[PDB]
Amino acid sequence: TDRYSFSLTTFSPSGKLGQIDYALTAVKQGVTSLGIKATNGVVIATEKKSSSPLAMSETLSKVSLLTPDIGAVYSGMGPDYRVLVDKSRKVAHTSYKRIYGEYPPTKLLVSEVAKIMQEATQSGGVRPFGVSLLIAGHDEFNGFSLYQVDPSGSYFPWKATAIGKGSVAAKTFLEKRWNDELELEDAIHIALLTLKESVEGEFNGDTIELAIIGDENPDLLGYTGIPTDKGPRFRKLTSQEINDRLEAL
Amino acid sequence: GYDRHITIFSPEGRLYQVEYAFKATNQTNINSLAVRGKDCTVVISQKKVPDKLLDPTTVSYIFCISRTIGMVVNGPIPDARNAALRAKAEAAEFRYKYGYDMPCDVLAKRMANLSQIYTQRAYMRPLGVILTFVSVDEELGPSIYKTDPAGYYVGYKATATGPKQQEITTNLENHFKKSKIDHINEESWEKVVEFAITHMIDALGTEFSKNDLEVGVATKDKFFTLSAENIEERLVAIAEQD
Amino acid sequence: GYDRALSIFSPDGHIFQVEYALEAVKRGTCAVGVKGKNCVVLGCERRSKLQDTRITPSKVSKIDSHVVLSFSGLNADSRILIEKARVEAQSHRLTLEDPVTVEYLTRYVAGVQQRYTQSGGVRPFGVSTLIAGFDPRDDEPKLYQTEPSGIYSSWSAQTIGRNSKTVREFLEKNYDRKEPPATVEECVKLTVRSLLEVVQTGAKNIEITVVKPDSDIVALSSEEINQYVTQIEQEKQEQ
Amino acid sequence: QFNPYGDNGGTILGIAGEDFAVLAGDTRNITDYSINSRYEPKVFDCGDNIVMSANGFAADGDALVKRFKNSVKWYHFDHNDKKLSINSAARNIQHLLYGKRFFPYYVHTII
Amino acid sequence: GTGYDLSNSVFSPDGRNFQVEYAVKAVENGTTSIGIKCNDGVVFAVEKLITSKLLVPQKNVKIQVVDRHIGCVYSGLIPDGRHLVNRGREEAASFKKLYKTPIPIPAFADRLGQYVQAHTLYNSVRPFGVSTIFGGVDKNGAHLYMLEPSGSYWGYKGAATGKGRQSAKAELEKLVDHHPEGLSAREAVKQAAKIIYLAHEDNKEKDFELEISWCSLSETNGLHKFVKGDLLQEAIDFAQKEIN
Amino acid sequence: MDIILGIRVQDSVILASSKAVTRGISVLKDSDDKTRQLSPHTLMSFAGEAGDTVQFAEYIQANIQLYSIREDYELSPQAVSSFVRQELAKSIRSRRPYQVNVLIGGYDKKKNKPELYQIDYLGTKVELPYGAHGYSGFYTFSLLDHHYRPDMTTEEGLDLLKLCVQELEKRMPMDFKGVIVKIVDKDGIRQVDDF
Amino acid sequence: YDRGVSTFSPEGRLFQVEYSLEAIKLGSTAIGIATKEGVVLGVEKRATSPLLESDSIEKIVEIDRHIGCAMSGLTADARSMIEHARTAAVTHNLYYDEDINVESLTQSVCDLALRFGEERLMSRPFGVALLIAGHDADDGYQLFHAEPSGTFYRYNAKAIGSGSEGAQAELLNEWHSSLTLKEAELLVLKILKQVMEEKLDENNAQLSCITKQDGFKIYDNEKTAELIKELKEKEAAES
Amino acid sequence: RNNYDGDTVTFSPTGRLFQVEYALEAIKQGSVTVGLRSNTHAVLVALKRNADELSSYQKKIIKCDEHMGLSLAGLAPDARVLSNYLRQQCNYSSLVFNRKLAVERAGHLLCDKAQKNTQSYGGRPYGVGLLIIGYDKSGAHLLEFQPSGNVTELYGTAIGARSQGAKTYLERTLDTFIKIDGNPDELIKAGVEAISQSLRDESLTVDNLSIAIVGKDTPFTIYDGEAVAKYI
Amino acid sequence: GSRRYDSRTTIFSPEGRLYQVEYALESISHAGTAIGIMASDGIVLAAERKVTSTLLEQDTSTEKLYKLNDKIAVAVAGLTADAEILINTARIHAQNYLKTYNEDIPVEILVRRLSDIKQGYTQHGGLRPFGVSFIYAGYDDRYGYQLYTSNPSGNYTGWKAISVGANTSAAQTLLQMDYKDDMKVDDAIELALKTLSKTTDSSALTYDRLEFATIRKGDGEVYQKIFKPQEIKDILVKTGITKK
Repeated sequence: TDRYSFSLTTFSPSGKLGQIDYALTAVKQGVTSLGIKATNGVVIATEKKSSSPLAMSETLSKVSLLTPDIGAVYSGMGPDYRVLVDKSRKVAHTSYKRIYGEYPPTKLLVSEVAKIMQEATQSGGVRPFGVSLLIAGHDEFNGFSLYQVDPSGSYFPWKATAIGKGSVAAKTFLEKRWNDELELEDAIHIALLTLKESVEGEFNGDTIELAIIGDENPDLLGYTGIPTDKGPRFRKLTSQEINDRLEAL
Repeated sequence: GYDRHITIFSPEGRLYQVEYAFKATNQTNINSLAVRGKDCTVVISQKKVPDKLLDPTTVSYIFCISRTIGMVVNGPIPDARNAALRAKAEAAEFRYKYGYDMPCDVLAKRMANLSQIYTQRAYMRPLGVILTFVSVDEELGPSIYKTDPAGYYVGYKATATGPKQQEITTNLENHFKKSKIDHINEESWEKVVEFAITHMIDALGTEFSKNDLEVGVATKDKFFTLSAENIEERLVAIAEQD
Repeated sequence: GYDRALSIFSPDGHIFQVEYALEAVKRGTCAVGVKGKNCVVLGCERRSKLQDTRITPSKVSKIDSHVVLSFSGLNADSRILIEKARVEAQSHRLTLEDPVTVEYLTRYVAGVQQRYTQSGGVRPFGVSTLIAGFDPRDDEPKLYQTEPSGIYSSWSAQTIGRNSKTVREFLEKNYDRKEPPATVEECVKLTVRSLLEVVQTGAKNIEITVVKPDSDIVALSSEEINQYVTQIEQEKQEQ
Repeated sequence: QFNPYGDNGGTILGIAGEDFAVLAGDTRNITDYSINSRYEPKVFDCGDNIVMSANGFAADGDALVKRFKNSVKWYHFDHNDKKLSINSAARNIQHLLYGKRFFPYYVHTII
Repeated sequence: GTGYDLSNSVFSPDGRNFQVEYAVKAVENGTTSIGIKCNDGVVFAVEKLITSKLLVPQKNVKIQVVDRHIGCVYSGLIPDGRHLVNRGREEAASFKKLYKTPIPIPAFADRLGQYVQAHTLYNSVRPFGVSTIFGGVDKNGAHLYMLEPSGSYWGYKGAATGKGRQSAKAELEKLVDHHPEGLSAREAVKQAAKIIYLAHEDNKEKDFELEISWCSLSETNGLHKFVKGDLLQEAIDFAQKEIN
Repeated sequence: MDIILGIRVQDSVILASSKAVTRGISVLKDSDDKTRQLSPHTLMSFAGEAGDTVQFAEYIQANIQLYSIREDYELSPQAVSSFVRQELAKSIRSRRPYQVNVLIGGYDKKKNKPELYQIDYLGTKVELPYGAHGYSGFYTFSLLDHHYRPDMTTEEGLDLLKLCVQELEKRMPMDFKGVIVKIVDKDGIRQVDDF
Repeated sequence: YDRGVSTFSPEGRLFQVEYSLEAIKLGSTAIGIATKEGVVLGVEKRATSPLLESDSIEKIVEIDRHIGCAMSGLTADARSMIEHARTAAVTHNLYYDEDINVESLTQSVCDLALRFGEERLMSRPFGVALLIAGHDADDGYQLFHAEPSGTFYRYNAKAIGSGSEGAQAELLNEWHSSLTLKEAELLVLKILKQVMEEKLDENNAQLSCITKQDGFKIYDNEKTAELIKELKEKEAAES
Repeated sequence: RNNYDGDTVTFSPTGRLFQVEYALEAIKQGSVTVGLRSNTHAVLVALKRNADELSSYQKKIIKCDEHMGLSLAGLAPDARVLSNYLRQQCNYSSLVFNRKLAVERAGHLLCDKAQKNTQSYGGRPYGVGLLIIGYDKSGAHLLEFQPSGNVTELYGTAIGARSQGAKTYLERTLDTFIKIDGNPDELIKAGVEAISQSLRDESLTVDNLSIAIVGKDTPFTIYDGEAVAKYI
Repeated sequence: GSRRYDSRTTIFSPEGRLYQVEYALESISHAGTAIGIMASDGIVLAAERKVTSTLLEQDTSTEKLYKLNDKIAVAVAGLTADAEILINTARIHAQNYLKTYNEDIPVEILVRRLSDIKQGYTQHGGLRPFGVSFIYAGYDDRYGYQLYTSNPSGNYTGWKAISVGANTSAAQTLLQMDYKDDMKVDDAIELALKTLSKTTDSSALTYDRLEFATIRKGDGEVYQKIFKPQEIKDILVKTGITKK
């Protein structure tokens, strides 16, 4: 019987929530993942650290499409991120598409994921999620946006930010290199330059996972006939494209 | 001190129960490797029958989940049988609801999500087992996918699990660096079984009889387990090899 | 789901949660009730600035047109008790075609608190209550006190909250059972004196509500309480 | 459509005397125009010097008699083998019957 | 850290569940019970301690039956054994209701194993304090299984648990080595009587009553039946001769 | 066969309810008061199935009084009519719907305005200068359409209601044993003694 | 909080049961004497202040017209027990058209005492002991002591509460089988005056009787004062 | 030991269940009751214990059906719960199958009822021990039930304080009382002597002795008060 | 079992306080300071952002001031996620009241509903309380303009000028110093800005580190304006705290 009907996250006498801070500590020890918002798209990149080289690198996707216009990356505990991505994909339909006929905007999906995580930090017999999420999305009425979601259930909009081990150092780079006139290719280049310092092993398209929320891809719709339905804005960059952009650094 | 009894975060941001379940996976002191061929997948596991009163035919850590998916477990046999029953039920439910056989990676992801649930829920303990599913997916070819008590799941060109896992892993890495391919370029599955057994002999440095190994072979739309006589015939063919 | 026994017995025969709720009552604002010959008066302390007295809730709350309830302790639990009492008063009006008696309402609130002391997964109420009023067709005043333990008792005059021992002793020394305060003015004066014995801040932190038969409940404005405090301070000049 | 009830005929009769009572019943059980049994008693001794007969639908009557005998048994269990007075048995049978007020026993009862 | 043995289903830093091992300790303190898988069936035997001669002999049966073909004996907390037997009876009833055929011995073994393993999964439930030797005859022949408090079960040529488990196991190993061809049903019954008499030496303070049952295709038509009457006395005499 | 009429006359609302309660071929009562005072400035007359009427009326009354006690504030007649309409619109799709029709007359002190709402058992609410429930409407509405003036006085409203009751007593095939008449204005609710 | 509420002691006892008994020991005194002319129940109205109206101290309640009850200890916990007893009595009257036996009523009340733990039960056992007096046609006049342990005894006379121990001693010395009703009343009054910390008057002591003729009746202050005066006269006429 | 007596869900390092043992100790501190049987009858003798001279003597023997009854030693409410369960099971057997519940099956069902509490978190073991006598198609039966769940069929036994003396008395008198067939009074007097063998500074009175008899052509009957005088 | 890990969040202290309530208050004491002021013709809410950085998008950012309906807003101090949960429940309750009575819900009713939710979380269920303090600024046709405050304990009080979060003592002192009853909305804006600039922990009070909102009457209806970063910068350079 599930007799753990009490909160496992409680306020300490100092006011801190122990499990929240410990999940944040687990996040800080995760691999660095960053995101940069440009004027014509957003970029999210991370290091695809593989344990054994016998492992299939494609079967370790750290960036996951939530909606055709909204993707997400993480830093922290992989499995928590995976179950959160599943819950997010499900709530994007059960709470918006099946009610309004359209996919949710970035802020609403981010708020739903934050609500899930907050429930995970207060419900009975559950630990908080050990992940921080970077969600990059585009909707028609709010344009492009990038959000950070913490285990505490709080989310913040960012022009650019990194999370993980060397995130602080990476953030400094972004603070020195970000401007409100950036292009999507310039944002990808800055993301590559920022991730180059956060990694120590090989720095190629097989060790980096990068995705973009940019223009619509009508070639990725799978069907042609409805001119109103454009293509998906989320696109994961292939290893060949990553290497082609790395050769010009 | 209670942070090391239930699946909650320690001050260092770790889950000690998950690490102790990982430790318990090696309680059986049995190693197992898995490799992919041109059109098949072979798993080899150690068969240790310490008691003379035991029925050797019942001592098994390989399970036929479906007609296409097999699973070898590293860990105690109670949790092994629990995971095996759950995987068989999930495969049956998948085939019923979606009208096609459950893919290997999908079953691995389902079991890994259940493991993540056990990792985030405090009412139940993580299963101290590491599950290696193998199949010949109709869209992916030979496939090996492993899941661990932490909720992680990933595919492999080849893999190993057990106390001597690092040695077998390094041996397979060296062979694949030499061959410069991601599988075993052999047409027949018997030669792939022979290769796997041979490389396990090389890694562990100990010889095996027909009653010391368990072999599971997955080909297109059929997973089976070799008998002692087929294992012995493969061992004879390995002894003939120079 | 959560059903852990929070209120249990101690080796010395004590229910520590009920005693701690009584302690929380001891930290609450002061609240006194005095019975007259034809009226009841409830006085309350408004602690210590920049507070909007227009919209802030008063300690004295109307349960029904004829019965009122003041409290001492955690206001948040007092709100729940007041709402349950009002709902039960309306239900009793609906089913019995007769407004609740003061004793019935007091017993209902006391039973709710006793349930909270005996139920699993719940803590007792950190609220002690003073219920005052007149029966639907009776001119005799009724003043009852209820505790977090669930005990309810009638009182000719009784105070609860911080420094309630001093006010209770002052009342024991100044309240005569042979002759209760005849007029409403005498009862209000006794109440405000008993309060000023502890508040020591003035009429700004004193609330007075007088209930009279046939549903005549009047809350005195700051001007009436100021009149009372000035009268008693002028009577205090004697030495 | 399935009819849950049936008619089993029979007739019972109770007469109270000065220091005695008599409850009689025909031992004929029938269904439509056939004889089910030529000897099937329907007046039963329920203990505590109380005889009972529920005539009509034989299944409902048997169920009622069994429930009342179990009731007197548990009355002895829960009250130190106190004798069931005839008025107490009558009210207990009223409650047993009204328990199925919307699915009644198709029987006429006499104790 | 410490205190890992205070709650069930708590992994210790060495990868162990100490509550299961404590249940195993509780099992080891119980009487001796053995099982022998022969060519055409299986035989179960158990020792019953006669603490006083006020106990009615031939009563207080310890060997239980599941369905009409499964025999189960257990060492440890007898009530936990009865609980496990009731669970297995429910499983066999559902299996027969759904799949018509009587439940196979491996299926029953896996059902009981899943039940015990689930009982070692939560801190709100206590592990079973019994080790169960069960078996019987199905469409695939004779089967004998032993199931531990951990939920771990295996198929055995011979099984034994209790105080005299060591001696009984040694004797069973002798029976396995000396007779590779296999024992018959009545021969296995007599040998089980002998093994129980030899295992009683670890609890010589009290006297014991031997209880034997068997499920064999040739002698009992595949049904589990208690060895009673002449055969019981024959096995007792064989054991008393093997002693002195 | 219940007479529930109401008329709004500039300064007040006048509600008339038949006095007859008949079960079968027997007039059990000839002095029944088919109204419930929801608030000092809001009255509600009701008509419908036996039992459902009084149950619904007293339930709504208890809820309105509970709100008034909790908030120390009298709900506007519009909010009360909305609450009653919500309850009646939940009733129809319940297990046993309340077969009650209500006429709510109230003087809004905020707007200093008289208001009359008509709601049926289905939850159809309408704000009307004059309203009627049942077959009585078939005789009164057109009559009111000819004689009603928005600038009428409470006494003129009483005369108009007298005319309506006379027409009903003439042409209706049932003896409703007269009407009880009540006036709701800024000074509260009062009852006309002889009508 | 380190053990469960349903946890046995190494001596073979329930911790919460013994703790509730210790709690009852701190409660007011309740004495009962069963004779052949009726059963007498006397309790002490322990007043914590002269302002408390002693009329509202209801520690003697009526279960049914032929069964009365006295409570000692946490008297708030006894409200649910008394309600259950009254409903059980009237429900037995409804099902069987007769009066429920006193032993049956006591057993039905005791069936709730051990219904606690962590189907949602109570969190703790009761903190109140009961003396249930009654008359039935089977066993005549009966007096039962009911503990929160679910166990109940029958007593020819029984004292519970503060100072009950020594009181029981006196109850052993002065009770005989041929004792009468008035003798039982005087004995209860004497033992109550002995075990009280105040001067025994009609305002700190309450009496009640169960007789076959008039049922259960609680004595008004007039009869109590008369009996107290008679007891004083009797005790003054000794050596 | 210290950290292993918190509940029934915790095993000791030696494999013990200390809460079950504490229930057993609760039984050992209960008043003594003896039971015996022959081939035709079965007797339960009960030493009812009082608090003082004004108290009653708590009844220790409970009837479950016209052919089966039990005597208790320990917690009275737990004995009432188990006796109610046994009455319900006998009633279910008689109603659904027109079959008197055997004594062995009743013992098995009480074993299951007791085991269901010694393994789930929350609750406690039963604090009573039972001696169940019965007469069924197999003859006379006496069962001893402990809260551990173990129910044992015996010719005679005794439970409660100082019960070892009565147990040794029945051990010595087995060959005598097992042959008391056709005469229930001699079996009752043997049981009374047995319960007297366990009276340290105590004596049997007409208010403290309880007798129960069931056998061939003898429904389960309880004798209290004057009825036991003939056996004192 | 599981009671070993239960912290018992809803229990009293020997002094008569709730541990988790006091600790949540201590937590809120580290949150960004929020200030509400009720002038003669409006209400003003101002708050400081704790999460402040150059790369933080402040346009689409909302972490201190939220809308409940068209006439009520809330300033939050504490856990933003718990605040958003309570704000969602409050919006749903306001729309329920609107559907039921076809009138806008009064401010005190919504405040009492939310405070009762926060109280019930501290009495049963065994869950941690919401580490959130709320400043409610609203208008209705019964009490006019209203400023309320609620804490995790479930208590709510009405104010003329109040502050929650960090440095509440100095902020309340400054407010009591510089508050007057007859002041207008612009004077209240000035007072809130001065109090935030004098009680802040940062170097200077900049536009990108504040959220601002005003509920006023300017038509005949009340307008609720959440200030944009440019409007905050303009009001800052107007009051003199910054220059351009």
